[PDB]
Amino acid sequence: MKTPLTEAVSTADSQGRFLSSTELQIAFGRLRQANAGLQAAKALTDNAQSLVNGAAQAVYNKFPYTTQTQGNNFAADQRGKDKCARDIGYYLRIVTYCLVAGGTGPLDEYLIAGIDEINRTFDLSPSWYVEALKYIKANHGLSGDARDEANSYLDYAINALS
Amino acid sequence: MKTPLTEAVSTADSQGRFLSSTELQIAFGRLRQANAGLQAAKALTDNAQSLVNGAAQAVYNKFPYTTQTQGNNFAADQRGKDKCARDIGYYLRIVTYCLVAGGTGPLDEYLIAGIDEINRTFDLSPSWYVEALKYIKANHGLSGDARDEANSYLDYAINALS
Amino acid sequence: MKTPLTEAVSTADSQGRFLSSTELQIAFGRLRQANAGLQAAKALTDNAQSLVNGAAQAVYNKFPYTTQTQGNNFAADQRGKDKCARDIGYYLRIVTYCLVAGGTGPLDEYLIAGIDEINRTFDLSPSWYVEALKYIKANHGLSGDARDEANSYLDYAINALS
Amino acid sequence: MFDVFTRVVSQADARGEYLSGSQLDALSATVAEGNKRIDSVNRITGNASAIVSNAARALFAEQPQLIQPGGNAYTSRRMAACLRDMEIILRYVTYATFTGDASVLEDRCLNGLRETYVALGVPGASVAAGVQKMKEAALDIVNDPNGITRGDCSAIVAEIAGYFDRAAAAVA
Amino acid sequence: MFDVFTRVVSQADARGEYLSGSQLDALSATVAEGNKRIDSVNRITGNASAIVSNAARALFAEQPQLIQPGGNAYTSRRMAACLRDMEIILRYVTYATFTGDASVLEDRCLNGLRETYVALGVPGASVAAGVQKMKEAALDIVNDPNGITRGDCSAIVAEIAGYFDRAAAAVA
Amino acid sequence: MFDVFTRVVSQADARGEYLSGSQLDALSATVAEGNKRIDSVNRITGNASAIVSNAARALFAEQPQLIQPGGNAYTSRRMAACLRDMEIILRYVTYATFTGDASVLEDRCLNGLRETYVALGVPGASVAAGVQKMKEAALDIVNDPNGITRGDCSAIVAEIAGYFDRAAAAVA
Ligand SMILES: *[C@H](C)[C@H]1/C(=C/c2[nH]c(/C=C3N=C(/C=C4\NC(=O)C(CC)=C4C)C(C)=C\3CCC(=O)O)c(CCC(=O)O)c2C)NC(=O)[C@@H]1C
Ligand SMILES: *[C@H](C)[C@H]1/C(=C/c2[nH]c(/C=C3N=C(/C=C4\NC(=O)C(CC)=C4C)C(C)=C\3CCC(=O)O)c(CCC(=O)O)c2C)NC(=O)[C@@H]1C
Ligand SMILES: *[C@H](C)[C@H]1/C(=C/c2[nH]c(/C=C3N=C(/C=C4\NC(=O)C(CC)=C4C)C(C)=C\3CCC(=O)O)c(CCC(=O)O)c2C)NC(=O)[C@@H]1C
Ligand SMILES: *[C@H](C)[C@H]1/C(=C/c2[nH]c(/C=C3N=C(/C=C4\NC(=O)C(CC)=C4C)C(C)=C\3CCC(=O)O)c(CCC(=O)O)c2C)NC(=O)[C@@H]1C
Ligand SMILES: *[C@H](C)[C@H]1/C(=C/c2[nH]c(/C=C3N=C(/C=C4\NC(=O)C(CC)=C4C)C(C)=C\3CCC(=O)O)c(CCC(=O)O)c2C)NC(=O)[C@@H]1C
Ligand SMILES: *[C@H](C)[C@H]1/C(=C/c2[nH]c(/C=C3N=C(/C=C4\NC(=O)C(CC)=C4C)C(C)=C\3CCC(=O)O)c(CCC(=O)O)c2C)NC(=O)[C@@H]1C
Ligand SMILES: *[C@H](C)[C@H]1/C(=C/c2[nH]c(/C=C3N=C(/C=C4\NC(=O)C(CC)=C4C)C(C)=C\3CCC(=O)O)c(CCC(=O)O)c2C)NC(=O)[C@@H]1C
Ligand SMILES: *[C@H](C)[C@H]1/C(=C/c2[nH]c(/C=C3N=C(/C=C4\NC(=O)C(CC)=C4C)C(C)=C\3CCC(=O)O)c(CCC(=O)O)c2C)NC(=O)[C@@H]1C
Ligand SMILES: *[C@H](C)[C@H]1/C(=C/c2[nH]c(/C=C3N=C(/C=C4\NC(=O)C(CC)=C4C)C(C)=C\3CCC(=O)O)c(CCC(=O)O)c2C)NC(=O)[C@@H]1C
Repeated sequence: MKTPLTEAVSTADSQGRFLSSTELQIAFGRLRQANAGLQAAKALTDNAQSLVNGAAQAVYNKFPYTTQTQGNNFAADQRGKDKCARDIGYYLRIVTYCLVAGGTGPLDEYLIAGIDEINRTFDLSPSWYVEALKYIKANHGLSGDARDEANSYLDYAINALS
Repeated sequence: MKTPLTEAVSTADSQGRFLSSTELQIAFGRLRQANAGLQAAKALTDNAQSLVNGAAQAVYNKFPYTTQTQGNNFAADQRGKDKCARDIGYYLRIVTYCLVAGGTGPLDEYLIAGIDEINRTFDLSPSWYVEALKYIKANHGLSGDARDEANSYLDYAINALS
Repeated sequence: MKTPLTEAVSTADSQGRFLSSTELQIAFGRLRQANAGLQAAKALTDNAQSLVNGAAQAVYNKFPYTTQTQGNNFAADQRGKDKCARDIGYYLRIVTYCLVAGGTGPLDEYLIAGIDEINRTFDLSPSWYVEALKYIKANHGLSGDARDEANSYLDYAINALS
Repeated sequence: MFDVFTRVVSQADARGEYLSGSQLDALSATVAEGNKRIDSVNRITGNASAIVSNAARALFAEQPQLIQPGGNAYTSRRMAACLRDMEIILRYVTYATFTGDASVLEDRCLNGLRETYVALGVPGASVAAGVQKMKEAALDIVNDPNGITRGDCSAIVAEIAGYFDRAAAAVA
Repeated sequence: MFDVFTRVVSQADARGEYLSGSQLDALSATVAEGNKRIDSVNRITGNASAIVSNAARALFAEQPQLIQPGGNAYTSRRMAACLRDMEIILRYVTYATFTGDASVLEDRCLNGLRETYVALGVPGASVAAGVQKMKEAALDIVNDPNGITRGDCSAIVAEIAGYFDRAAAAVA
Repeated sequence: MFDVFTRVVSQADARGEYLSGSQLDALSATVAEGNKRIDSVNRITGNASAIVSNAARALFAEQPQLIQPGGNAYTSRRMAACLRDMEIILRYVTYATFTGDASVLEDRCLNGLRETYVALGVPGASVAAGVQKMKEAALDIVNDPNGITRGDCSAIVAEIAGYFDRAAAAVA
């Protein structure tokens, strides 16, 4: 998983050299933003259920057919609604991991890599998830740096889905 | 051994893809010519002895010295004549394999690859064999497709020797 | 270790071929110079002590501080003087190996490769050794080919240090 | 690789013999079944995606421990990798059906696959179950009576089942 | 590789759980120690050469059989190679200190090092002694009270000692 | 690789000693035999083809099972490969004779050859017999009294026989 720290090490290693001042400065920048990230992670965590359920309904509201047509890739039944909820729960949880890691690493390795093949194979629409993400961004109630941190990763995921 | 079927698979595999209509059509073409090939193989097989002996004499007739000078690479003695007969027998047998495989595969892997080194090391003349092959082409008594099939492989071998 | 003989073999091998007349001639040249080299090696060997001690003092004489300042890389004490003597002894011994091998091989593999890292790590000055080598060149008392042989390797080492 | 024809040739050559009349007749009969063989390759190929996804669904339904957090197939990259393996195996099964010989499937796919999975920590027995699922899905499509000239495809269907079973055993 | 943060993340993910309040507080406390960590990396990095040479000196003083004719470290190329190994290990120890996780040191340096030395005939137990020598030299420089704001660096110093000790054990 | 001179050097260095008077005299005597050594390399090199073919003939005459259908050396590509091995080994034997040391033959040719043949299914004991055949052919050519200044070539002939015997044992 890429984090500002592992990228600096990878760079120095790929060059067979010890870390430089620039790399040490990179660490300082990471450290200065860390707490805002940990605080945002805590906030989102304490509201996981509310945010997940609230986002699930949001998707069904903009895509009602997903609850009306029959199909494994739709949430017309209870089972599909659990699948959907679970999926939304994964997005949220992994976003808090990014906030903790100070980088997109968790999203890239746990959910983004291969997401196109997953959606194409099980016939899931990336627009459903894009919708759930937008909901989160408008209901986490964060503010200041904690807000800017959370949204930076929420937007990253969105762009990855469109 | 290359056959129309293995080449189609090799092509698709080298491209990491499933076989295409063109490749399926290739199989159809191979199947349509198969029987003429199997029938030609049967004919040549039932006349192996006659064709082999007849070709051996043909070579000695055009290259009498091979039966008059002394030498391991010549058939001046009984032993050399067996070697020679055996060699001619290999050419014929392997040509029936090509007719069965619908391709030059058997000739390329069993006799052609390395034939120059063999002839250069044991001092054998490729013209001797070219002669034996021509004999076969004019004495197998085939006709129609079975004839065109047999001769396509007999000419292939000839060109490989010149 | 490179010698005129191993280089000829390496060349032929890198080309997948048997040795050529030129390579055989190379061997003749090597053989013609061999004895002068063995004789020079014997002479230097019988005077190792005199040459080593004489060179050590020479270095101290041109670089007196090496015996006056304190430091692991200096010979201000007994220990450092043994280190220094030992080092000079290595240069001499390995030069006789070159004379025996008819090439720079021994010097390249035993002392030259990595000498810059060694001197930089233990803070040794290549000029100290260059001095000891010059001393040897002016006190071995050789002459003729034996002299030209010895000096060719002594100069080689010098250039490697500057 | 060998195809149905060269397999016979190699066995004959290694003995220094011409193909016997009965062997030539056997190959001739294989040529007669040609259309059924090519239809099988066309049908599995044209339905590859559906075969892999439907088999994947069934597999994860019976073995939910593979997709829950910590499971070998949990996370997008591993799920995609697992899906990719399914497709790879299916692809090579079509090559074997096309040539009429298992060599291509063995040499270029199954050889060393068990050892590779053991090192990665992939549950081979679960892969085998996935392969079995693909067989069921693929063979129903192959033997579907609709839109195709009527006939007995038992032998070719059995042969294809054999390639799938060989794949499952190679990792189970 | 993992860094101190992603190590926790991976353990949480493999369980399908969010980081607990106490884990977030633990990471927060690590961030508070940040300056001490970066100072350690800067000080070892800036004194690398001196650390390797002084450790090399001590090593050869206690084990003279390594540098006499026939010794693994005899001749310029082997001595230089030995010096290079010392630096490599030190370099990777700084990477681990920088990230706060041993993974980079394990994966890219120590993994298979014992087997590599055994094949080359390098006395691993002597390498371990060299690593121990570098630890002593490096930690005195890290914990030098001069020219740096006063504080307790015990925990970071202990952690660094741990990376050195892991390196020594990997080849001893 | 080592040559006759550097072999002695390496043994002396690994001891930290100069070559003794008797060792220098031994090398000097080797230099005196120089012409005989170079003649041997020239004669085997100039007759390589004849040596390989005549040895190949003899080998197949005594072991006809190698060339009949199914035999390891049956078919053009395998026969050519077998002939090529013979030449490779001969080539490396000339390198060893040229340098006066077996190292080049061992390191670049024989090392791991037995294991390689076992994996391919090449009958090593038959290769060894082929090597022995090449020795006989090569040494008759080397020690032919015609067209060369008279002398005793016993020692060099023995040394060359030693390289051939080492080659045969490496795969038998
Ligand atoms: C919700 C917004 C909508 C919805 C969802 C739905 N999803 C699935 C199935 C899968 N979802 C995933 C996604 C992930 N797996 C991961 O490991 C990760 C990273 C941690 C992600 C993002 C996967 C792999 C599957 C398939 C495997 C499985 O079943 O678990 C389904 C079921 C599809 C099926 O055919 O069985 C559904 C219904 N459906 C909706 O209608 C909502 C709008
Ligand atoms: C016949 C037309 C003339 C003739 C032939 C002759 N051939 C040989 C020896 C060899 N021939 C081969 C050829 C093959 N071996 C194979 O495996 C295949 C593919 C299946 C082929 C085509 C080989 C390998 C040899 C040498 C090994 C052996 O003896 O089997 C000889 C003997 C040469 C010798 O020196 O012993 C002869 C005489 N000679 C003639 O005069 C005819 C005109
Ligand atoms: C003498 C001219 C001056 C001098 C020398 C001095 N040298 C060292 C230490 C080392 N020298 C070497 C050199 C070699 N080692 C080899 O294996 C070879 C090839 C055979 C060579 C040329 C090495 C490796 C060392 C360091 C390891 C060791 O101690 O053996 C020292 C000691 C340095 C120290 O810090 O301990 C000294 C003093 N010093 C002088 O003042 C002379 C002018
Ligand atoms: C799916 C049903 C199951 C599953 C699969 C899974 N596989 C991998 C990784 C690899 N699979 C292969 C296999 C092949 N590669 C090939 O080129 C070929 C053709 C010759 C085959 C058969 C390889 C090489 C890998 C590793 C390299 C790579 O990832 O590309 C993984 C990933 C494991 C990981 O941690 O990275 C997974 C998850 N997993 C399951 O749970 C199912 C039972
Ligand atoms: C077995 C899986 C089922 C089955 C097969 C079956 N197929 C045929 C005949 C034909 N199949 C083809 C195939 C193709 N034509 C194409 O254009 C392409 C794309 C390149 C393919 C793959 C063809 C041309 C024929 C012959 C003409 C026709 O359509 O009838 C038969 C009949 C016999 C025979 O071999 O010719 C049979 C029995 N039939 C079944 O009931 C199984 C479910
Ligand atoms: C020094 C304290 C001791 C010593 C060392 C010595 N090492 C080698 C050779 C090698 N060391 C390595 C190790 C690594 N290479 C890497 O890239 C990494 C990072 C992943 C490590 C840890 C390797 C690969 C080699 C061999 C290849 C090479 O030389 O570069 C030698 C040389 C041995 C030889 O004969 O050539 C030596 C002498 N020797 C000692 O006596 C000390 C105890
Ligand atoms: C532990 C080894 C010793 C120790 C450390 C210590 N350091 C600080 C504070 C700071 N360290 C830095 C580091 C850098 N500044 C730079 O410009 C660079 C180069 C890129 C580095 C590495 C900084 C900026 C600070 C804060 C400002 C300052 O200099 O005071 C502290 C104090 C606390 C705190 O974390 O801030 C401590 C305790 N102190 C010791 O006594 C050990 C011997
Ligand atoms: C001949 C007397 C016997 C014989 C030989 C035979 N050898 C091979 C194949 C190989 N031989 C080698 C050996 C080397 N390759 C090298 O580069 C070197 C120098 C370091 C050596 C010693 C190798 C690598 C191969 C395989 C790769 C290749 O074919 O090039 C074969 C072919 C086996 C096959 O099935 O392909 C044969 C037949 N066979 C005999 O029966 C004789 C006793
Ligand atoms: C041992 C195999 C037999 C033998 C050898 C022998 N050779 C010589 C002498 C010479 N050999 C050469 C060699 C070459 N001259 C060349 O131009 C080339 C091509 C590059 C080669 C290989 C030379 C120049 C000589 C010396 C001059 C001469 O021809 O006499 C001797 C004599 C001694 C001595 O070493 O000089 C001997 C004994 N003699 C035998 O009877 C063995 C059968």
